[PDB]
Order: sequence, then structure tokens, then C-alpha cells
Amino acid sequence: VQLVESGGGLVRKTTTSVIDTTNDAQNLLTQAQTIVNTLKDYCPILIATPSWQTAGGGKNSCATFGAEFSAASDMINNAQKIVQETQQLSANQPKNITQPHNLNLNSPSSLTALAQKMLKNAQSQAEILKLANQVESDFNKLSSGHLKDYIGKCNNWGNGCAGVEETQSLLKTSAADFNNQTPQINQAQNLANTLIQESKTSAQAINQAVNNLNERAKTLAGGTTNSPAYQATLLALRSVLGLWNSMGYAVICGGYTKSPGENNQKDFHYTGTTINCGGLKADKNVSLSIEQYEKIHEAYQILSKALKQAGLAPLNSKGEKLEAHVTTSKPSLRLSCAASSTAAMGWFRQAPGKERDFVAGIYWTVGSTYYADSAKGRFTISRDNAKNTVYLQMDSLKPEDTAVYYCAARRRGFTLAPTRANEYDYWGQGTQVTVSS
Repeated sequence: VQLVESGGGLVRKTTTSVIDTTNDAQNLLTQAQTIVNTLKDYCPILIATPSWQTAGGGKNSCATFGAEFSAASDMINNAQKIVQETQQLSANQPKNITQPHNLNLNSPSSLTALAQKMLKNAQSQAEILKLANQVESDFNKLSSGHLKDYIGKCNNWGNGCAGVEETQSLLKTSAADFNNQTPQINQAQNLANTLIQESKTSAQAINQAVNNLNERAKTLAGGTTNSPAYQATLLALRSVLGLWNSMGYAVICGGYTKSPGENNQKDFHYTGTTINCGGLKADKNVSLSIEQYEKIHEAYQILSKALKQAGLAPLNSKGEKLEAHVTTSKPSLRLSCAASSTAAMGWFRQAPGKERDFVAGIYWTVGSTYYADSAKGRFTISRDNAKNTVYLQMDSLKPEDTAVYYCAARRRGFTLAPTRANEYDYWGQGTQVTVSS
């Protein structure tokens, strides 16, 4: 009987997460938040051809893009406040009353309940427009510094490619139109305050103010082109998208988690282009961790897919469902060992000049597995009982993994899983595994 180890060679395994998500504004804004809160709070160094990279290269991103990150953070938060007022605006849709008045014992109270809803409703519209203009100004803060000539124009890295100038135009245009009818909304707000004060208080006049407030609110909450609330939210989202397109390729990622030796590398796929993280520490003003880049990249792929495929749902809509693809890749290696009664097969490795050290083992019948510390969390053992083959899938390789690896078989049963070479009976003669960094 003979065990024949076969190497495999370094291969790239791509894997994709198909994420169920929606295009409603609350969902998309948290994706935008993930992106800016990561950069704004952790300020990873920029890589050492655009203007800001010559100046900013080798310093933390917040030293170059503090105003752009702050502008973007403000837009997202004001856009979150727009969506909250728009949910509030929908919860106070004041209702028409019989006309002329139908006086009940219950009137006075029931007119006061209608007057409060008219006041709150007009106050909500007043705040939404005030927030939408704030987003427009913050966009100028975002659009007038380093990215002045890059965001808003359109490998695609370096340009915003996000359509922000379209949306800035539709925001300013629709904002001016809502400004054009603030007269009619003040007509309604003072009509409510006089009514609370307790002719120009006829049912006809009340229903006129109520109908005016509902029409502006329906367009502000349910519109797209003619809604400055909708355009302001969309500009917040498209600005964060364009911000990532303009400078995101330049963020250093791959910061080490604890020890400087554990070479975690992952590539993140964009659409085609790839970014590598890893090929030193992850912390503020130096680097992003892999998990951190994982989140930005997932958030970016959702934001990108939602806007491109379905657009932003109207602020009072609940949103189409859609699938976003989040694709990453890492280098891996498969070792195999084929046999010509077994209780256990294992893998051992030997660095030149060192003792054979156990790596990973598999119970032959049940397929239960036992792993050394070196394999913990990176290596996977499996067996094909039909083909009499054991496998070692090696992920996230490091230079300390360079050794000759040997498979071994044990023929008799055991209680404690065998981890010593003398507890195995058969050995292949080894395959060399070299890894360089």
C-alpha cells in the first residue's frame, strides 16, 4: 500500500454574495453611512494622475479630505432627517371637513385636532425644504475643493461617474418651485393659528388650506423630478457614490489585526476591476482592516446596484426588491493524497530542519475532523472514501507555511485523535509547498 501526495498550485477562488436588498431611502442611506463613517472616523492613509493624490499621498485621508468627508457626512444626515420628516409628514395628512360647517357638540375639539395637524404638516414641509437646501449647499462644499474637477464628470476610477450634476440641477430647480408656493403654505399656517385662536374661518376656507397642504405634501413625499426632498436624498446618495469612485481606490487596506505576521489578503471585485488589500497596522490615521473594507465594499455594491437598476424609491414608497452581487477572491491551495482498513488520515508538515508537526486529521468513516493550531481557521480537511483520497484545502497562506507536507494513515481505532507521527502507520513521501509574500 502506498500514499501519493499530489500538490495543486496556487489558484484564485472567487466567491459572490447575492444580497437581497431594496431601493428605499432608509436602506440606501445606511449603506452610504457605512462608507463615510468608515473613512471619516478611521482616516486611512492614501497611496502615493489627480491633484489631491500628489499632496495627500502618505498622509491620512482626513488631512486631505476632511471637508469632503464632513460635507458628505452632513448630506447623509440631513437626508436621513428629510426621510424622517417625510414619514412624519405622511402621519399628519389633515382631512377635509363637511362644507359648509356641520356644527356638533364635538366641533371645537375636532377643529383644534385639525388645526394641529395642519400646523405640524406645514412645519414638516418647512423643515424638509430647509434641509434640502442645506444638502445643496453642502454639496457645493463637497464639489468645490479637491474633487471640484473630478466628482461630477465621467478603468473609471478617479471620476465620480455618479450623475450628481444632473441631480443638483433637478434639486435646485424643484426647490425654487417649492419656494414659489410658500405664499400658499403661509396662508394655511396662519389660517390654522387663527382657528386655534378661536368669514375667513368658513369650511370652504379650511378645506382650501387643507387641500393646498396635501398637494404640496404629496409632491414633496411621493415625487421624483419635482420633489426637492427626493432630489436631495438622491444627491446625498449619488455624492457618496461619486466620492468613493473619485478617491476610494487610494485608501490603504489590509491592516494587520494583531500580529504583524498573519498575511490576510483579499481582493475586492468591482464592475471590471479588482482592488487588493494586503498584497501595516489597521487603526485611525493609518489603515483599514479587511473587515472594514469588506463593509465599505458591500455597502458600495448595494448602493451602486440599487441606484443603477431601480433608482431610489419615492420617499413614501417601500421599495422594489433587488439582488446585489458582492464578489471577492482570495488565493488558495489544495493538496491531495491518494491511497493504493483505515481509521484516520492526517497531514503533517515539516519545515526544513524541524520535526514533523501535525496539521489536520480526519476520522475515516464518520469524517470528523481535528486541527492543529497552525490549521485553525485557515485549512480544511476532507476525504473521498470512494476514491480513497484525503484533501487539504489551504486558505490564507503565510510564509511560515512553507514546508514539505506529508499525508499519513493510521489503521487501528483510537480514543484521542492521533497527532503524533508515531501513531500513524503509512506515509507518502511529501509534496513541497512554498509560499512567498
